[PDB]
Amino acid sequence: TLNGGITDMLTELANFEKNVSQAIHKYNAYRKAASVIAKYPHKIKSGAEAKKLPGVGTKIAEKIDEFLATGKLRKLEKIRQDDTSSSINFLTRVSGIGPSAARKFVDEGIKTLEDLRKNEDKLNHHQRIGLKYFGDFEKRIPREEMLQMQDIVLNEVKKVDSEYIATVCGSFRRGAESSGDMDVLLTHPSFTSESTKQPKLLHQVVEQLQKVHFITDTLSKGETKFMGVCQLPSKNDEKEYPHRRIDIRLIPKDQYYCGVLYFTGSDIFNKNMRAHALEKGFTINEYTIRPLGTGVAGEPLPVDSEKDIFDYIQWKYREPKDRSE
DNA sequence: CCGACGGCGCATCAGC
DNA sequence: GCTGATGCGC
DNA sequence: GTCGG
Ligand SMILES: Nc1nc(=O)n([C@H]2C[C@H](O)[C@@H](COP(=O)(O)OP(=O)(O)OP(=O)(O)O)O2)cc1C=O
Ligand SMILES: [Ca+2]
Ligand SMILES: [Ca+2]
Ligand SMILES: [Cl-]
Ligand code: NA
Ligand code: NA
Repeated sequence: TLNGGITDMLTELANFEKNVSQAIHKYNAYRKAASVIAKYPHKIKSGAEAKKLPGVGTKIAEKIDEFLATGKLRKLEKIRQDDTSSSINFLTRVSGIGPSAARKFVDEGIKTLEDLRKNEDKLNHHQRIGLKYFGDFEKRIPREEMLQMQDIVLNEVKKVDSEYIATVCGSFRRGAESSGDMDVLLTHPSFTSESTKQPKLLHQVVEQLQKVHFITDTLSKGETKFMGVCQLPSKNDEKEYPHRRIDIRLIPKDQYYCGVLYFTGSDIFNKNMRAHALEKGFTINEYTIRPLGTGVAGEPLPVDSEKDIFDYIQWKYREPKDRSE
């Protein structure tokens, strides 16, 4: 963690711009700079040494100069003191409360955790579940627990239909020792880019996972994305495991590699790769890679591997463990 | 200097 | 009810 | 906030 101070500071500036300012491009800009600094294999000794990185320009260079000299950033010392900025930042930590709803609660005087618990009737369903598990969701999942969650998920899916393949992606597939939550990619041969030969393909799996008391709450559910809550079984006289966020994404079976690339991330890796893809005249989503001609997407190029996606844009292959940008 | 910034699923809302 | 925009999430 | 054209 050679430049942890700097990247914490940038992440905190990024969170401010997203949550308070509602400036999503400064948020991405700060997070890109944070990202490029975190992989820099030297202890940064000045801002001008940092401005040499792509994504670090003049404003951030000055902030890194200030931070190296004093150990803090007055722009951030002030944000920390503004009670309104601090209240809005706190409320966005509840899942389903975003920058707009956070600023709306503050106008009403709902600014603290006790205020939300007294005003549950002002929360939609997602927000209510986010409040319900606010502290559990703050906790990280050790890989050992993700391994048990994987075993349960894969075994329960095989009981529904042995032709399902479920793949755990996200930071787990990149090899992190701990994860924010669980992300499961789901395929079945009945669902392709050409046909849906069976309805309820995601519902049945969700239903089955609810039946064994693994999934405990539904934040949102449609025909290809589930977002909810799960929890490992505990033993006799044992404290319960914290409840965990789980996302299941059903993806057409012939689009697996584009989906698994998407769902392995990281989010910033996906941003840099899809940005670079544009520069090479392609567009990438979780289904296909397509050429650009007028700037309009052409037809899906053939993809047989994650590597074929990298090839098209003239990137050497990067294993999942080296995509934690 | 300036346009452009990755791409999309689900929930909710306005307007018809 | 649908359609498109907005909010919030991955 | 940053950057390539
Ligand atoms: N904006 C995003 N764009 C993306 O393409 N994604 C893709 C890439 C991610 O890896 C994956 C899962 O999302 P998650 O939020 O779970 O990220 P993880 O990488 O798994 O990190 P932890 O769970 O905190 O360990 O979805 C996520 C975004 C979220 O902000
Ligand atoms: Ca995750
Ligand atoms: Ca997730
Ligand atoms: Cl597509
Ligand atoms: Na730079
Ligand atoms: Na939130």
